[PDB]
Amino acid sequence: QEVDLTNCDREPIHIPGAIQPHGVLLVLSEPGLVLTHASENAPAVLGNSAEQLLGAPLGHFIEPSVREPLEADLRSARLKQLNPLKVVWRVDGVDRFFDGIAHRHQGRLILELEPSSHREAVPFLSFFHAVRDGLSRLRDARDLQELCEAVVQEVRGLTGFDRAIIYRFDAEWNGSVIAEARDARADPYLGLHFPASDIPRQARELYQLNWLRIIPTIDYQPARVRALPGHGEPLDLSFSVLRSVSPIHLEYLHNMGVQASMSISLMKDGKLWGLISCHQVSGTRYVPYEVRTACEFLGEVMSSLLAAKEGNEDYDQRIRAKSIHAALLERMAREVDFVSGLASQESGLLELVHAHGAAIHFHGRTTVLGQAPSDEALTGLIEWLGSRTGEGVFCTDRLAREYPEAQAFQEVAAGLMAFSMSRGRNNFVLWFRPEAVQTVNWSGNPTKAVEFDQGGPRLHPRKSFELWKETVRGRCLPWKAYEVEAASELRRSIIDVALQRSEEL
Amino acid sequence: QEVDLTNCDREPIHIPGAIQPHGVLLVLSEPGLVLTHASENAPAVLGNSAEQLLGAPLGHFIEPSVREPLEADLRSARLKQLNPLKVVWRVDGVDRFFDGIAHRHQGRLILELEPSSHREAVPFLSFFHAVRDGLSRLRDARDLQELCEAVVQEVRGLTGFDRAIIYRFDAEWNGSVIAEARDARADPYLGLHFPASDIPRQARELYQLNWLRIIPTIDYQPARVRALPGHGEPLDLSFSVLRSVSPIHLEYLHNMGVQASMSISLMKDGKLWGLISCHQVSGTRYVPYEVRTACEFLGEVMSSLLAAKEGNEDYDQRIRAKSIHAALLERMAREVDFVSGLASQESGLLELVHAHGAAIHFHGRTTVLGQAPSDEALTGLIEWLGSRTGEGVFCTDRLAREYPEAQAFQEVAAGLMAFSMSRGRNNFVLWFRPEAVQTVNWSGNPTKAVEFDQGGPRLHPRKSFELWKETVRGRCLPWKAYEVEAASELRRSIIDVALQRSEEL
Ligand SMILES: */C=C/C1=C(C)C(=O)N/C1=C\c1[nH]c(Cc2[nH]c(/C=C3\NC(=O)C(C=C)=C3C)c(C)c2CCC(=O)O)c(CCC(=O)O)c1C
Ligand SMILES: */C=C/C1=C(C)C(=O)N/C1=C\c1[nH]c(Cc2[nH]c(/C=C3\NC(=O)C(C=C)=C3C)c(C)c2CCC(=O)O)c(CCC(=O)O)c1C
Repeated sequence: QEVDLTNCDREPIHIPGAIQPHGVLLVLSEPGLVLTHASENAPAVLGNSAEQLLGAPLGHFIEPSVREPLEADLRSARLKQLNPLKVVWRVDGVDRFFDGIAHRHQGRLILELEPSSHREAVPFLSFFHAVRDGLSRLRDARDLQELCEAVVQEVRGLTGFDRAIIYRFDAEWNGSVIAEARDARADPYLGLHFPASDIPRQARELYQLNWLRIIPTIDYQPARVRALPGHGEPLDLSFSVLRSVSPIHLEYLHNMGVQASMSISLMKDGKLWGLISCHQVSGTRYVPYEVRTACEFLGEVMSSLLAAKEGNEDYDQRIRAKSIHAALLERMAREVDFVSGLASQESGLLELVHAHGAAIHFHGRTTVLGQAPSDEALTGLIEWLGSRTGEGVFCTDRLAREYPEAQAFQEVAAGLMAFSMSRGRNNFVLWFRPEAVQTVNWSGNPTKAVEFDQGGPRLHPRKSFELWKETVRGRCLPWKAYEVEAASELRRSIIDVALQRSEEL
Repeated sequence: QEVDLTNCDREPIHIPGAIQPHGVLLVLSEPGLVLTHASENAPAVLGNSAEQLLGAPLGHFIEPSVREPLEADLRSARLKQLNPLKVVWRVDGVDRFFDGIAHRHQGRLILELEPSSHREAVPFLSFFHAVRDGLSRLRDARDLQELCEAVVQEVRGLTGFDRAIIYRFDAEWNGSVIAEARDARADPYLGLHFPASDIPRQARELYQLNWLRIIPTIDYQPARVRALPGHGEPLDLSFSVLRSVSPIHLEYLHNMGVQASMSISLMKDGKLWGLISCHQVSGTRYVPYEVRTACEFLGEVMSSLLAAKEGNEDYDQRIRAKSIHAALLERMAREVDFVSGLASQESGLLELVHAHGAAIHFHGRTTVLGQAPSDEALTGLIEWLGSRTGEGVFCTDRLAREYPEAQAFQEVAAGLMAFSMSRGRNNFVLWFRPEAVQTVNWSGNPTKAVEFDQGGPRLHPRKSFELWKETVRGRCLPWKAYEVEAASELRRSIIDVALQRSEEL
């Protein structure tokens, strides 16, 4: 299987067929630039019913002097750079001014107008210091905490959001507010863990594609998108600025007491690393696209810089383990029975991967070594490995997640790292580890992270986001990066001296 | 001792006591205030002569509303996130505006003032957009050829230089132009190679620490950094931006017919990996600090991607290899004599590293697969001890370097990929490659450059930079690092079946 979706992961956030009403979404034909769809809030904002617009060339509605550069651009395929377009819409004799945001996706050409007349507006002065200084600050960050610390201060500053945090995912996609800047109005979340389920899978993948979103108000009545016939196929809105969002997330922000929000994907290695996340606790926030893409730009600068600073590292040990490996290989090098010459090095063996126990099943015939008793349970643990995969270095910090019968044992208070000495898969090498107790602070009860309706099958978000002390058990400490290099390394040398043994008949 | 300094690794280019004069170098006491050094070209740039300037405190000549934030700024511990400084100079009744570039080095505070051109909204918005878009273009580079191409186009875009190239060092600290964007009317340096003696060691070392230098004109007059008595210790000007470059280099640049110069260090692994080099072939090039460090920032991001994008090189042959190797992994199952399992798909085994000969020496008996040396291949097969495998893959394109008897057969094997199968080192796979004649475009006879004055004991650069072919004998076509990879992978996979086979009989 492997994944293994829950109820939340089954929603299609991408094709709601409705948008946020504060500005208009059109799709143009190519090469006609003819309005094929138009969202029904068109009069409200533009001056025309959808009726009037469906099936006209676009140049009909544009003030004749700015017709040329706009067409010339829309037809460019260098588009995402050209944004934001200047659009002037002329009803009767009156001119309205919008920012055009255009993109092509799944064969359509979408254009979204946001009013740039009646504005929030950002004094260029501090727009200038944010992207000019901001860049310099980030680049001068000494460690991972200073980078985070700078990016939330700069973004907040440029946007005047009440709260703006850094949320960092973990290996199961649980969250964690590892940096924060705010105005004493908002309750500090620095520290709180959130469940994986707050940002479900169909979201998280969308967000790896579209690195920026903004909800200026949770209170709107979505605008349906009209078409003219032939195109009742639900239009794909993955890259719409104005796409309407899942209403249980509107309800979630409502249970969180935030009135507008905005976030930005952080990427390390083209998988979602974290989020910059911004809340207005009270009052809508209509942030102009320029200031959006300025903030978006500052996440891309952090993203492109995480690998440097989060490489504050630990390259020692690594040199230590590289030197424990040198000794062990030497022992086996020299006994004619290396299994018995490996476990004769209980220290170097235990200390290669930082384990508190270890085991060697070889031609029979278990020999245990450190502090991990099992024995009558170790037999279950072994043959369990041989069955369906366990090749190469298995590795888990919660052996009840895979082998649910380890909860019965010491648990990952004997945590596993293992592999087979050969491909025939009959001789293994194990590794066990104590428990990491660790009381963890949640935002609300995790186990009631989803509440249900009447009477109804319908999912609502939780109500309390108050702190909630959980003590997590089975999980041990993580198997760090190098610790799993030195397993395959030791695997590769167990194979060499074994190969040289038999070459010696 | 490693390096090994010819005649140029002496001249202390870091204490010339003179500056490129288009700006003013200052040295301020601390706590704040009061100047002890002043470049003599003070009055050209700034009104006042360096004798009115010497001894007085800075804020005396600064417009008053500007004077507190500035001395609050020149104290801050970390001024690198501050540059450029808003310095407003009030000579007579007029204000003149300068970029201030601040830095502390060897207990001394330096302030160099370039002239500033006042930042306006519309042109900044385009500058921001271009750093923002050139940045993603680096991120999205598939391979190193792409990553480089991006860099020089973007740097050029932002700067208006005639040429930007990417200059890569080899093992001897020689050079080669490996990517190039340029206005076409100026001569094309792509492909060229330059002797290790245009950038002597103390210059490479200096650029290892300071990553950006700009010579906006090569014909200029070095304003001397004058001072106050008691403060005559030579001025450590390494982290200066005005620091007058060493004179022989300026002859290098006139003689190269280049009028303005800019360069940026790239780092891979803390060693100096290459540069991004920039040239104005007719005209000057004064590039404001902001635009300047925004290219250095692209230089950081470039270096931080060297290793990833390069591993993705040949991302079509890698597939092939993976596929041929898949093929050999299994034809070594149908036959219990896995050796002939390789020798059947010898058309394979040879295309796996694009070798035209091979040799398998297994249990004392050897078999030969392509054009190979005489059956006294018992040569290299015995020849090795230090390096030699140990394990794993050994690899050359000058076998008659390490193992001189190969001069005999260097027309059927002047290169050699070989590894040893067992820790015993009785078993080897060997791959051969013939001598390839190979022609190497230098930039005018590289045996020169090491040139003297009259000859008086002064140093002088070359004179003709014209395409000087070298013809490199005794070598084979270089081994692609994905070929060594394929050979490494193959070796470990032969070991797994040499184990599995013996173990199970
Ligand atoms: C059954 C599913 C859901 C439950 C239960 C729930 O509580 N939310 C569910 C679905 C859901 N969430 C989102 C989008 C989303 N979620 C978050 C979560 C957080 N915001 C924060 O500030 C913090 C902690 C500091 C967390 C953990 C965010 C940021 C987002 C992005 C939207 C935004 O920034 O406003 C979706 C997708 C909505 C969409 O249309 O894209 C869904 C279905
Ligand atoms: C006797 C020593 C020298 C000889 C001979 C010579 O030719 N130069 C010598 C000394 C020297 N050079 C530099 C600075 C420098 N040199 C280069 C070389 C190149 N620029 C190019 O475009 C290419 C190829 C196309 C080459 C090979 C560079 C790039 C630099 C860096 C400065 C810059 O780019 O403008 C120094 C140090 C000068 C200083 O004062 O900082 C010295 C001592």
